[PDB]
Amino acid sequence: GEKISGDDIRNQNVLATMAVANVVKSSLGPVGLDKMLVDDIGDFTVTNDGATILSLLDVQHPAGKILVELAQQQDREIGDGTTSVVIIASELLKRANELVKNKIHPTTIITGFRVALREAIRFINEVLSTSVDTLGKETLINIAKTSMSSKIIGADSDFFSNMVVDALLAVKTQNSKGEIKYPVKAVNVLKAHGKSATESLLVPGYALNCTVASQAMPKRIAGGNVKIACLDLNLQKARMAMGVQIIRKREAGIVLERVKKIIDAGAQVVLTTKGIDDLCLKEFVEAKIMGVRRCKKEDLRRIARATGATLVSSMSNLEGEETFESSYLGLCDEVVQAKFSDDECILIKGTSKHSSSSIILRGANDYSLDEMERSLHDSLSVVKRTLESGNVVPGGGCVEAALNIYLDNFATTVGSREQLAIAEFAAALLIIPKTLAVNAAKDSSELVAKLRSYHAASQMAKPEDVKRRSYRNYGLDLIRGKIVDEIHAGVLEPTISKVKSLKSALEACVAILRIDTMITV
Amino acid sequence: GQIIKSIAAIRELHQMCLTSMGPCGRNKIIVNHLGKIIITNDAATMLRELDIVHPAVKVLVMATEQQKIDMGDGTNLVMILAGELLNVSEKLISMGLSAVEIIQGYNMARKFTLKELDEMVVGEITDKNDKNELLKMIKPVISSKKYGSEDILSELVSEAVSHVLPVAQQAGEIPYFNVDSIRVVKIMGGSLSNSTVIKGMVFNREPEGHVKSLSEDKKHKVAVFTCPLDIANTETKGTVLLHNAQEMLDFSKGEEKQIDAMMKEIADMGVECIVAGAGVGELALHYLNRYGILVLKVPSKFELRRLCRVCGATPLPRLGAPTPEELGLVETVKTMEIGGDRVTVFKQEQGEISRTSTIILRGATQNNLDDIERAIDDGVAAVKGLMKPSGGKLLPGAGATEIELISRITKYGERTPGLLQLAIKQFAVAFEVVPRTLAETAGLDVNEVLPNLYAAHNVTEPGAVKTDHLYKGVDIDGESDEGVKDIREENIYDMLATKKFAINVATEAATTVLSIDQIIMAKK
Amino acid sequence: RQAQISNITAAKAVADVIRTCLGPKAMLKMLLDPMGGLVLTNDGHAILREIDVAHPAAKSMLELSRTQDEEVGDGTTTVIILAGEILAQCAPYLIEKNIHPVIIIQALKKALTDALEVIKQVSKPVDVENDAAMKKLIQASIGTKYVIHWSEKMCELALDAVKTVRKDLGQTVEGEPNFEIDIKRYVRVEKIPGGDVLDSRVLKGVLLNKDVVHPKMSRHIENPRVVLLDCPLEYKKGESQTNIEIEKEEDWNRILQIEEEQVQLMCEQILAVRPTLVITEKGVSDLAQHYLLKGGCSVLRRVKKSDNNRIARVTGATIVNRVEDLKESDVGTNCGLFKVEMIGDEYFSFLDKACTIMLRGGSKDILNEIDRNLQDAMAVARNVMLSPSLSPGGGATEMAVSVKLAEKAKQLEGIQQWPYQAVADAMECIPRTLIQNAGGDPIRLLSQLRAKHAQGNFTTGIDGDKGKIVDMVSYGIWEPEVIKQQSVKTAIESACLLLRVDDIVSGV
Repeated sequence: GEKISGDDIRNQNVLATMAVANVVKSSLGPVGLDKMLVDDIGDFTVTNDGATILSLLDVQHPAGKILVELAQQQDREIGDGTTSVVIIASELLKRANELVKNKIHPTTIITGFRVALREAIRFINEVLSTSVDTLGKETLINIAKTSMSSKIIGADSDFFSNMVVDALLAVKTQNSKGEIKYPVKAVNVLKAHGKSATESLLVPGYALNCTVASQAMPKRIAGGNVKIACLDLNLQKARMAMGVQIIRKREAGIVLERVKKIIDAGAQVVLTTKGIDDLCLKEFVEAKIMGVRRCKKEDLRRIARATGATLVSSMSNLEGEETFESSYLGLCDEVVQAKFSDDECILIKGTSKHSSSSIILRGANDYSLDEMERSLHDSLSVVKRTLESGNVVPGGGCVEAALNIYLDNFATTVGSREQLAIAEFAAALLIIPKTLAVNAAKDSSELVAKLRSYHAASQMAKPEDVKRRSYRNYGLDLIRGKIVDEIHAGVLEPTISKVKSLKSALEACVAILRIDTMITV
Repeated sequence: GQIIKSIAAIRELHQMCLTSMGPCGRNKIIVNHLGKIIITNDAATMLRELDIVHPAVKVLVMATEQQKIDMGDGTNLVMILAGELLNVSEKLISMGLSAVEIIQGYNMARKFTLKELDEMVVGEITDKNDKNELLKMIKPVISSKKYGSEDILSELVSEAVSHVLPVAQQAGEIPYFNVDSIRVVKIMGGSLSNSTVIKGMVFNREPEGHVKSLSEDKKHKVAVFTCPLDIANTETKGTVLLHNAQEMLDFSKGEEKQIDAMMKEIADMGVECIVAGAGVGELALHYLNRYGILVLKVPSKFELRRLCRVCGATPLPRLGAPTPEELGLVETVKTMEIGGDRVTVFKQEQGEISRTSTIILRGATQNNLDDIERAIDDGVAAVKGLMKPSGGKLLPGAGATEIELISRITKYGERTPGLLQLAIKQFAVAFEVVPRTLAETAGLDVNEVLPNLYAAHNVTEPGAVKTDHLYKGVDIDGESDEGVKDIREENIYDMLATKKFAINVATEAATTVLSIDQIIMAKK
Repeated sequence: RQAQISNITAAKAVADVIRTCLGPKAMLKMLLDPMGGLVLTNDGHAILREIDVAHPAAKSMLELSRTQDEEVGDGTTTVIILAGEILAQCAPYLIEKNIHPVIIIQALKKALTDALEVIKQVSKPVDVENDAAMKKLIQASIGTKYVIHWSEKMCELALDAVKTVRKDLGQTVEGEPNFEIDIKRYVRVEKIPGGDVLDSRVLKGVLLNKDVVHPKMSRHIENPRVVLLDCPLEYKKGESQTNIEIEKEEDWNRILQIEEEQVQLMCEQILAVRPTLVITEKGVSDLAQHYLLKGGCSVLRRVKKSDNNRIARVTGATIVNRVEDLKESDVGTNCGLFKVEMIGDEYFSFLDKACTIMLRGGSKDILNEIDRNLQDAMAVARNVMLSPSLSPGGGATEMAVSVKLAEKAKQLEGIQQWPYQAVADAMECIPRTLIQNAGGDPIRLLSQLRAKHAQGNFTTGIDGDKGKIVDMVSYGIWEPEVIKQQSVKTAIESACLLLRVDDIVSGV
């Protein structure tokens, strides 16, 4: 087969990654646009995700196939930031090929990257910070505001974000040995027609949508302490089957014993999925026990975790029949019922351990609330993924721009032919904010230049532990076309996503520069 | 579709002129077949040094030369505007609109524009001819040509104009300022700060004599002799020959006493300067050293014309007849070293006011030396435009004129019913090339400066009377800025005589191209 | 920049060819197939499907015509031409002027909202409850067709067909239901040969051709109860391997007893609620006929699965697989008419916003032309119920947007002002295209019509028959607004997607 070597193979590596970078150049960031992939069959597809494009991307080249496995590595683990990794690795190959005329050895270029990579992680760890600015400022509020800007709820999202952030803030619990991991599904959202859309009030606790059936029962009882009994088995008279055409005292005598185990256990709250008959309801009036008919199966499973109870499958277990008193009864403070417009709900507060809450969204009609509830879960998805990792870093180019200036003076402390490789490695990070402003119609030359001017004076007074007008974390907002902090702007990214994206980007760049020969039969 | 390709042929030369107008403009080096390199920033001069292939290009070249001959300024405004009228007319051809109504639409829009030029006049030039008053007219002429020299060359040009102009007011019958009154000379060495203003012609050659300069006496007599210095002989043939050595003593001593006799009568009349247009013999320079007469030789007949209008001298067809009536008078003449070399200049004091002046330029750059020489000539014709035909009226420049006309033309578009509305709307859009050219060549973003220019001349004011600032033009920036700035701060204005004349020429230029649907050529 | 030019020329090349397919004066077209046949019709929907395209932008324009053709009957070529002209007017702005494409895309989103507000002001109110007025609105899609002889009967038949599926309900409590009208599934028709067109009525329900399975049974039931089920009633078999070998002579009676018990046990599951009717999706054996005869219920077999979904609208019975899982909530109570009386020598059944329209005519070939003609006629009447407003036809609505857009864009003073002028020029090409097909001067008739909007109203369009500027309202030319809303919205949305692709990736 043919065998090549010399400067010809080094030029093919730059031309190979140039066409690949142009595919992910316009797809960078949320401002990116969709693209179509046309095969020999004639079919195509429409997607805005650059990760799925690289999977079906057909490129024949030894260095080009390396980026294919690199794109799949970030998708199977982080699943985000694959587009930014290809852009970084593309500029590193273009600047390394220019050093050939300068008689720079490739191993020194590789060694200069490995030394700078370990030292860059230490500098990033210095500017990392947990969630702050909770008092006096607002951070998580602007996250849901930008995500809802494409919906009608975005106009009222300012008042709605205050109820969502305060709720989710307390949902965190130790989990297993202080994990503090937020659940993926929580805070069940209801709907009501009461007043207007802006009149929705936050309920600090669990809220169940149901009625009291007969109103002869008191709506407020057991203020000091109350026990909630979760029973999937109904209290109604048990029949044979819906398909059996039709003993009296036998079927009627079973439900009488099931209620006897209730009033004797001291449970003021009884939940029945299939409802309560009229005979069993009379006994609850004298005992002031509040019954609920037609409970939802998916609601009671979450009540057991919020109230500390346990779902009861059946009372026929073993040879005995009873409700297992005090075993399934949880600790609660008071269950109060407030009169609501249209459908009425039930308020349960002061349980043993809950830490969660329920957001009841009231509006004009259910047609708009159905779109607001689905959009709230999509906006909550961005919030719960950011708060899942306690170590976060501001994005929008704050990582690449702040590190560019730091490596300028730090490259002198190393030297020995490795300073030129560090300077080219730092300057290669300016391509991320550059190409990002292309899809935003903003000028990429002015934004990247003016961003370096603000970060210049930011690191001058940083080691002195004193500052006056100098602030850090200067970001780039392409929506309003102005330079603001990404912490207040609502753009936040985890640290794990940034560390693994930068480390894996250099791993593929080393294997490309080490190939001086291409042998193909 | 050659009418469409004819615009593309001009479009190739259109971008050449787009890089000319504005401070980004640059000279073009052209090497002639004779081994001579002509370098000038002016685009009208370059058209004569370029080989034209398509005959349709010469139509715009002939219209460009008209701007340089009469008003002398605005050649870039005529060529660029005429090229844009073809681009806006190309869309009407594809739309299906006939070129006949397109020509008729420009004639109606031209008459509406000329009537609005009288209402756009801000200030009026009093024609005071003051050194500070001439700084407002000369500044925009030097601007958009050479950067950094606008402050230094402003005082040099304005000072030479006031020297050749007499003291008069409100009189336009007798013309005074000509186009030959300002001559530009160059010398190696020096800088622009050391340059001075001379009230008369400057001679960079050597006096060719032992007398460096004359005295301080008042009213020095200067005589111009076209006949060369030699013994008087027969006009037909008359070659001096020596047959024998006996006649050598008579012919040698005969020419010495004959020349000395003529120089004695000239010195007795008070003539301290002799101008000989032809060669000077060897024995003639010996007698002029003792009499103290400055030796001057001007072989070029073009320089003798401007000299007779200053001192009053007259060329004499003969030699030895110092008629005192035709002699010239100069107050003071001195020989000083300017630029590193000693040269004999020509100046005055009070009387015999010179009608021609010369500015001496100095610099260490050879390329910028010839560029300023061609740039001053463009400023000479600016003074000529101060005469009766709308010399005092002026309009704001820096792209503020073309943008302001957009609101007035579109207002008359819906007022005139019929098919003429298509040509009127495209006539105002064609003026957007001037602000876009200055903004694109300056590196400014089109999405930034251009929308601010439309909002500068168009605002919502709760009232019938205009207010705020209508003087905001196009800014070149180069450092930083927010929005635009007022042009009245830098006092950059355009004369009405230059702008009004450029409209009629540019209108007839694009009219000829659109009217020609067929071109016949033949190989030579 | 070459990729942006290829995206514009791909969609415009398809739109420039179909320019002659717009209007009643649309000129015929001829395509060359490899076979000796050819397409003589001028319908744009049939021509675009037979055209082979290369660049993928033309493929996206074909999928848009398929969706637009399902919503409304006509106006398919209007959306494609309008979406192609926007890219043509924005071609010099995107390339020569070097304008960022998202700026153009963002400006088209702002101009889409302003374009809908202008059409609502030009539109005039119309009464949707008038039966005589709805017949004239449909008549535009009736005349100049084979149904012109039945046009008097077709206007009455198409009126009751629309009135059957539509229901007027509104309030601020649950929101605006928008009447929930679907032509495909709910208005789906079944052509039955024979009968009469005038006598043809629209029955609400599902119509089946299966009669009673018993010779003597009551043909009228006071309160019949429809019950739906999946598993048929018959002798079943084991799910695993079953070996049945009969040797002794007395072993034959064992299978006969089991066969009678398996059928009886399946009927006891239905008799729990004691329904008045029994309907089985699959067939029913003759053994179950005598068991359910004493229970006072009729057996109905051979029922399609697609028809069971529409039965739940007139009944409420939920589809249940196992017979033991049948709920008692599935009763068919409050059924209007049980009459099984035969009509047109075919046994029918009466189950009466979901139904199956029974079509009757002189023959099958007559009903075939009525099929596509009735569906296109109901699309115009459906647009009338979506809002009580009508728009002027002949291009008057297209000109009304361009006039108000140029005047409003001058007061915004922003970067989006330039592409607004390109949109106004694209809005004027739709009526101008009809002018080129009307023989009139496209230069003169365009400037004279635009000047009349500043003086007169916006309802003045162009007539195809005459060819001179005339009023649409006085001469009886009207078009629904829903088509105008779907033509502007879908064309702008499709034009933005074509500018979002700056590179064509080749690969699988």
